[PDB]
Formats: sequence, structure tokens, C-alpha cells
Amino acid sequence: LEVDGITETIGTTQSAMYGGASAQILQINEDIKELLDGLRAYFGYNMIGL
Amino acid sequence: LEVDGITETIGTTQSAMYGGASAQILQINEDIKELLDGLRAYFGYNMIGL
Amino acid sequence: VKAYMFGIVVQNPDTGQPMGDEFYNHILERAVGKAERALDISILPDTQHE
Amino acid sequence: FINDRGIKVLWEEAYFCPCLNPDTGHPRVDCPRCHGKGIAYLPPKETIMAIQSQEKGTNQLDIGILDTGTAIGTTQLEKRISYRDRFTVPEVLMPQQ
Amino acid sequence: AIQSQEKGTNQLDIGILDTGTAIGTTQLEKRISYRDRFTVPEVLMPQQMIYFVNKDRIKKGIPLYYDVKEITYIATQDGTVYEEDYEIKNNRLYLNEKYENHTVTLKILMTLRYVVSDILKESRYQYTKFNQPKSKFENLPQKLLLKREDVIVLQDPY
Amino acid sequence: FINDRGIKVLWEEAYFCPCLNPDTGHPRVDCPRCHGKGIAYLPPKETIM
Ligand SMILES: [Zn+2]
Ligand SMILES: [Zn+2]
Ligand SMILES: [Zn+2]
Ligand SMILES: [Zn+2]
Repeated sequence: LEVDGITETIGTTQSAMYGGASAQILQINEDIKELLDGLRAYFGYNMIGL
Repeated sequence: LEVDGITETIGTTQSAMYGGASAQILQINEDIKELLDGLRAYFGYNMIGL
Repeated sequence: VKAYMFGIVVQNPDTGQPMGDEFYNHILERAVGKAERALDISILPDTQHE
Repeated sequence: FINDRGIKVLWEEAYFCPCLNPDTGHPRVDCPRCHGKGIAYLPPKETIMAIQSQEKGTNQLDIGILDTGTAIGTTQLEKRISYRDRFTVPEVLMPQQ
Repeated sequence: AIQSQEKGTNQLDIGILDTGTAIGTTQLEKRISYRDRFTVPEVLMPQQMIYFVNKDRIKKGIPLYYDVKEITYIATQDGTVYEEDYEIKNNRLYLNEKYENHTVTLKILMTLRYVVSDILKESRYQYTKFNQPKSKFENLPQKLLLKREDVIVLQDPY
Repeated sequence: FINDRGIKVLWEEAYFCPCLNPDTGHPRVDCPRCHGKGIAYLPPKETIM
């Protein structure tokens, strides 16, 4: 936006593909993956005898 | 921003894909991977006799 | 922790207040839990009855 | 955009003072409602205005020095500023001798 | 910060004069005022002088037009003048009475000097809020128009 | 950059000639040190401009 030669301009983290919080969600998903691997080592694999 | 003959332009490390601390987190993940390989060599593989 | 970020401060841009050490202690206690699950170990001393 | 970029100003609205001499048409120099200017001003109104090119415009004359400086102002929306309306900028102090 | 440092030579029936002009940008948070004076001790400008030397000027010393910092050349009809035969004190030139009917010519250096003639941007402003407890008003750099000190010439401040 | 782009010139430095008339203030038109100009010149210096 420009008025009378004062100019203000923004590029935001939004884009036609990626949402404003894309990067944070990707990092949170990585952390979730590590946590789930650890906890799925603490609790065992399910098994049953037929 | 341009105001009365003063102009500033900034590009940040933030982007629609990557968060501002992406680089540091990636390097820290590399260090964690090296450390975990070393420590999983110090402690052994788990084993049990069925 | 802060030693590894020498020359940075984490600071609320609306108030200038630095982040409280309570969050650091909370994060450390969870990071110890994570380390105790990435490796099949007990780090901090505790009495076990089996 | 204007509220971000503008400085806070006090706006007061001009009108001709009713002290003008009914014959000569000039202001009464002792008038308390206007201090010898022909123009009286309504009570001030708080507004934000963006201001540019704030020139001092020094002049040196046989009568003495004078300032004729000029600036360009962009108003807020939905305002009808009128001729010889007056602005003051309480944040900004100018040196004089 | 200084730009467009023009000499502005004028040649007149009264003699030569300098009316040169420059543009200056101040530091933050300063309120420069009309006819404030600047000197630039790093920057030396060349100037020229000539005087007829007479018994009064021998006894009293020639009051120099410029604030001479140093002499680069000095000569007379008889040739170069050696440093044992001249002295400068208090911006007066003293000569050996040998030269009581001579004319002396000089090349000199003097410090650059300016006076504030007009202020092209006397106010620029910003409310700054980012990382502050509350909004702080700050005064941005002024733009000055600077005119050179030829007509009336004053000593350096030290 | 300047040495590549400039042309070679001879520079000679001005000073007022001491032939100026002590009363009228004007140059002597017959002066050999300056050919009627009020300005004498020092020996030339080679420079690029
Ligand atoms: Zn089970
Ligand atoms: Zn084992
Ligand atoms: Zn009145
Ligand atoms: Zn001559």
C-alpha cells in the first residue's frame, strides 16, 4: 500500500500452498514422531496366540 | 518501509516453508543423531531367550 | 542451556520481559524423560522394587 | 495504514472572528478570542496526520529573520480540512533564539 | 554525514568570494539550530593570498584573511622566503624587515568549516513499540543545508 | 580504476604573481613570469585525470 509517496509492504508466511503456521506444524510433527517412537518402545508390540 | 527519504528493506530467515530457527534445529538434530549412535554403541542391543 | 545460546535473549516483543527460568526447568525435566526413553536406561537415581 | 504512519496532532478548526471592524473590515488588535489574527479557532480535536518534507524555510530580511517553511500532510479518512485550519504537534520541539 | 561539498567560487568587482554549499545528515536525537557552526579537522582546503608589505605591516604583522593552518608555498620578487625569515602567531604573519618594500605570495591550507544556512528536513519521527514496554517517540536524522564560512572567518575551537 | 580511465595531463599549480601593482592591484602586462595574467604557475606535475 502506498499513499502520497509513503510506502509500506509485506510478504507474509502465507502462500498459495502453505498455511501461515506450516513450519511450526511440521516441527511439531517431527517432535511427535520422536516421542511416539520412544513411547512405542516403552509399551510393547501387541501379540496373541491362536 | 519508505518514509520521507528513509528506506529500509529486510529479508528474514522466516519463509512460507521454513521457520526462523529451522537451521539451528536441523544442526541440533544432526548432533543428536551422532550422539545417539554413539550411546547406542555404548549400551548394547537388547536380547531375550524365548 | 543459555551458554549454548551466548549472545541471544528470548524476549516477549510486546513487553521486553525475558522468558522465565520455570520454562527452562520444565523443558529440562521433559528432555531428561526423552533421553531416558531414546535409550533403555535409568538416568536419575531411584529405588526399584521388582 | 494512516494510524500506523502518522504522528498525533491536535486539530482546531478556523472561522472568521466576529470582532472584525464593521467598516474597515480588519480585526481588533486587542480581541481576546483571537490575538490579532482575523481567524478564531474552535476547541481542539485529537487526530493523527502523516507529515512530510518538514522544511524550516529561513529568510533573512531588512526587517529581521522570518520562517516561511512548508510541509506536506496526508489526513485521516473522512475529514474535510478547511483553509487556515491549525495543527500543533506536542511531541516535537523546535529550537529558537 | 556530508554530501555535495561544493566550493561555489564567485568572482566580483569587490574580489573573489566562496558561497559553496553542502548537504548534511545529522545523528539521531539532535536539534540543530540556525547558524550553528561545524568544523571538520581532518579535511584541509587550499587557498591563496597576496599582500604588499610595508613598514606598518612589518612592525605590526599582516592580519591574514584566512585562518592558516599551514603554509605550502611562500615567495616574493626576490624568490622563496626561508622559514627563518617568517613566522605566524595568532593568525598574524611576521616578516623579516628585509622585506619592508616587497610583496609576499602564499599558498595555504585551512580546515573545512560550515554554518547551518537552512534546514531541509527539521523533523522526522517514529513511534517505536517493538520490544519496548510502551511506545517510545524518537526523532530521526535531520537534513541540513550547510554554507561555507568565507565572509567572516573565526578560529578553530581549540 | 582512475589510472585506467583517465587521460594523462600535466598539472601546474596556481599562485598570485608578486608583480601585482602595489597601488592599482593589477598585473604588470610585461611581466615575464606571467604573461599578463595575474596568476603565476609552479613547475608542471605529471598526473592522470
Ligand atoms: Zn500386551
Ligand atoms: Zn540387556
Ligand atoms: Zn477577534
Ligand atoms: Zn607577474
